[PDB]
Order: sequence, then C-alpha cells, then structure tokens
Amino acid sequence: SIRSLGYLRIEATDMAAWREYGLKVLGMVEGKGAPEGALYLRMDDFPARLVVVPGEHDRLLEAGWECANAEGLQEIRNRLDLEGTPYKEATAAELADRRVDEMIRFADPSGNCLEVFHGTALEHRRVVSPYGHRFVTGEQGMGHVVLSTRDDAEALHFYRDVLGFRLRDSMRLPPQMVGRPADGPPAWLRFFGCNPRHHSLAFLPMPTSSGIVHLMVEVEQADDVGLCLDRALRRKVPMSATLGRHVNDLMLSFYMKTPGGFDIEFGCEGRQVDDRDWIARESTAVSLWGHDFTVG
Amino acid sequence: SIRSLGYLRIEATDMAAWREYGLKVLGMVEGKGAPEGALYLRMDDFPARLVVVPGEHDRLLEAGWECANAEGLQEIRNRLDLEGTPYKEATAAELADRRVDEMIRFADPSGNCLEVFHGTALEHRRVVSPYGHRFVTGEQGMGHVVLSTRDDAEALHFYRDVLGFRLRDSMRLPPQMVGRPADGPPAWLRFFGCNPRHHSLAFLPMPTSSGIVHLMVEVEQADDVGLCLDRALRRKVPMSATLGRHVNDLMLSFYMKTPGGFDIEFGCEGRQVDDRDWIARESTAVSLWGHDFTVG
Ligand SMILES: [Fe+2]
Ligand SMILES: [Fe+2]
Repeated sequence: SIRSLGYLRIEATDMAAWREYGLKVLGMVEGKGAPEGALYLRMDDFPARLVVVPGEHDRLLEAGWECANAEGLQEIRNRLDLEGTPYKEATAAELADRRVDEMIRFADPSGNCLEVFHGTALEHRRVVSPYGHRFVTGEQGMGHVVLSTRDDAEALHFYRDVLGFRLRDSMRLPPQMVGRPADGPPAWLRFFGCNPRHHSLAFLPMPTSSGIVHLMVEVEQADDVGLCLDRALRRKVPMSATLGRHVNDLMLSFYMKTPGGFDIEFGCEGRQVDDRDWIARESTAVSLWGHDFTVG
Repeated sequence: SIRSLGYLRIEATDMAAWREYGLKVLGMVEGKGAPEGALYLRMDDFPARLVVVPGEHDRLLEAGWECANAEGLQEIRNRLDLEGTPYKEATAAELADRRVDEMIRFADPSGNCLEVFHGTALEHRRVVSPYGHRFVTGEQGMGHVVLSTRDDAEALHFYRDVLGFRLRDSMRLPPQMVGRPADGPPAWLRFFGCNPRHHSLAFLPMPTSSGIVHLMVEVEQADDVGLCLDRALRRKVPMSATLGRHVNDLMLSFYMKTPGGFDIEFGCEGRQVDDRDWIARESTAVSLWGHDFTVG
C-alpha cells in the first residue's frame, strides 16, 4: 500500500458541461450526497471516482490513493517521515466528506497534492451505465493519471524511492520539446505502478493549465470504446488522438478533450504486470498503430 | 456443394498501382508463374487468391468457388441441369492456368461469371507477410465478396434455390434508393453462406462500375487491421469507411478504395455460423459502431 488510484478531485468552471459529459459521453453514473453544486461520477462500488467541484479554475485539486488497511497507510507515513515530507492528518470533516477511515494529505516536490487513505465506504446497489459498458477497476483501481512535473529526476525520487511505486516504463523527450536548447540532454516521461495495471501514474516534465495530461478510464471490450467514440463524435467532443494501441501498456483507446481542458483516454485491454518478472525498459514510440495526436 | 470462395479474378487498367497496393498496403505476397504482365496475390497455400490481369476496364472477371471433391462438383452440375442453366467444362488450357482438376463455367441471371472447381494445386513454402499478419482462410475460404445484382429475387432463387447457398442475413433498401416510386416496394441486400464464415457472398441490387461493392479479407488480430490502416493512410489510399464493427458478421474492419475503384474491407473477428442453429433474419443497421461511410 499504496495499492491503487482511488479517486480524483478536480475544480471546474462549467458544472453543466461536466455533468452532460460524464453522463452522456463517459456513461458514468451520478452519485448522491454531494455539496453545494458539486458532481460525483461513479464507475463502480466507490461512492465516487471522479469528483468535480465548482470553482474559478479548471484544475486537479487532489488525487486519492487507496491502501489495503491501517498498516499500509502507516507504512506510507513512515516513508514520508524518513524523507521529511510534511503531511497532515485529515480533519473529522475531510474524513466524512471522502468517506474514509483514515487519510493523510501532502504534496509532491512539484506540489501536486496527494490524499492517501484506507477503509473507504462502498455503495452496493448496482451501478449500471445506460450504454451497457462496465468499467475495469477492482485491484487495478480507478484507472491511471498522467500529470505534469517540474523535474523528472525529482519526481522519480519521490514516487519510487520515497513512496515505493515501481518504475514500469520510461520514454525520452527531445530537449526542444521541453524548452531546453537543442544541444542539451533529453528529458524523461516515466510511468509508475502500484498494482498489476501497467501504470497508475505518470509524470510529463511539461506544463499543463490543469496539471493533468490525461486521465484514462478502462472498459471491458473494444465495442465499449467504439460506442463511446460514436457518442463523443455525435456530441462534437473535440478529439485529441484517433483509435490506437499503446506500446507500453497495450491499451486500445482514443483520446478526447474533457470540459476541463485535459484529455480523457477511454480504453480497453490494458496489460497487467507482475513485478517479480517485469523489466523496466525504455519505450521509443507512443503507439504500435493509430493514436494520431495531430487530430486536434 | 460449393464449400468456399477460392479466388477472385479481376481486370485492371493500372497493374503498377495494384502490385504496389497488394504488396505494401494489403501485405499479400506475389505468386509465381503468372502469364504476361498478370499479378498473382497470395494469402496462404493457394497459388493465388487475387488474380489481377491487364485490361481496358476495372471489373470483376469471375469468382472461383471451391468444392470438396469431384462428387461435390457433380452435385452443382446436377443443380444447374435441373434449372436449365448453361455451363461449360473448362478447356485443358483453363484447367492448367487455374491449376484445378475440374472446373465448370457459367453465369448467374445478372451475368456475373462463376468458375466452380475442385482439386486445386497448393504451394507449400511458407507465405510470410512482411507486416507480420496472417490471413484467416482455411475452411472459411478467401473472404467474402459483395457484388451488384439486377434483381434481388432472381439472385435469391439462383444462389439459394439452385446453387444451395444458405440465406444468412437480409437488409432492406428504400424503394427510392433503387429508383422506384417512394411508395413502391423495398429492395433487398442479401447475404449468403456456404461455410462457417457468416457470408462468402452478398448481392446489392444497385449498380457498380466494376461489378464489385466490396471485397473483404480477414486477418487474425485487431492490431493487424490497425497496422494496415496506418500503411494505407501513409500511402494516401482513399478511405471509404472509418473503423467499426458490423452488425451481421461482427467484423471489426475499415474500408478503403482499391486501384480498381471498389472497396476492400480489411477485417478481423468475423462471426462463425452453424447452419443447425442459424436463424435467417433482417438486420436494420450496417454497424454497431463506427464504419462512417461519409468519409468516402
Ligand atoms: Fe494512458
Ligand atoms: Fe464485408
């Protein structure tokens, strides 16, 4: 523990657009009990996976990371204490809002905020998408998120050495792409695992207005993906990449712009990894085929 | 009885375009022993599946239909004689050229030419696509071909009642689509099977320049399809339909224009049918998702 991506909390300038998009494009289900004009989007037994709160910005607020139990959370505390990373225990009100038994809050060096928790409540009535797809979560958690970092070496240190994620994959970026002179060194996009899902987390050393590069959610079948593409097309959702399969996690997916300005990857067939045999290597292409990121 | 589609012979106005497309887009392999300036494209142990001969038009010449043995071919002779359909035995030169033991030649009432044969020679050196895909033939044969017909009822009688194909699916057209009065009767696109492949043959009662609406070839995996689409886009092959999944045969495929001006559907995951269970019904949509023919 940490074992998986639990939830994502984001701020939004357009709550109506997010509601229509989560319901009619993503085919998520609305959760009950929210604020004060906030939106809970459900994919499974979790009370909420995507929480959208109204605000003046379109940005990531926090990612919530689930541990197996009190001991698995304490292990994260002990790592943080060894590094000297400041953290706070959740207030009574934060525990009640998130519906978790314990949680700590802290930030990585680039100052992306984390909530690490255990003992979430679940809701048990069947979550049924009107479009007939089922999301793939379980032991792989919510999906995976790719976030901006200020410094890839620093991110590698905090996520692997401090937090204990595994390095799953790495891809180099030419120095020009990251605002470095043509004469100096490439920078690194690194993918991190906490469970069999190839990656739950990755860091792009390039800035974004939201802090999010992409959020991937996974469904069981290619037909689920293709039907989703059709719904997005009908609703004039702006496209970011055509259908394709990734090299590193073998995900078959397309990418589309959300109302928050970052991409959602809507995929299937994500590769599962066993840490006992996985060899961390450098991948040299994004995709095996498709995924034309010029489409936007 | 006829067991599968064996080969397709077409005439072409641009042999160089076909050789490049066959090799670099379809990833078929060139056969040997082709006559003067003809092109043999191979998918498997057949000496050729797609035969392209020089000519003044881009047009279907004949479809070759494989039977299991001499008795299977005689059963077709018997059916033709019962109907009063004229047919000719292949000459010595024709048997040698097609590399078959026996073959009869005749046409349907719309004038489409059939060559029904048994005892093909095979070639045994491995056929290796440079792109790494394997075609799906075997008991399913070469693929399927959708052809023009002048009269759907007469085609239904000839293919089902006379030749013994099974009716596999039907799709209705608005009377006005076939230039009838808008309060006239619908016409019918009918799909015919001779093996587990959902259909080997279908008839659109609408005219085409070549006689061909589409030729489908099948590969093992979605990645093979996705890779082919990238090759085709790179080579500026005209797209006819986006990636999608058909309703009737569940083929996951895209459509593209060949050098002959007709479409090839390049697909995977074709549905298998058992005649003991199969119910012949009317489908009311082309696709579950995708297959936007508006791109062409
Ligand atoms: Fe992803
Ligand atoms: Fe087809």
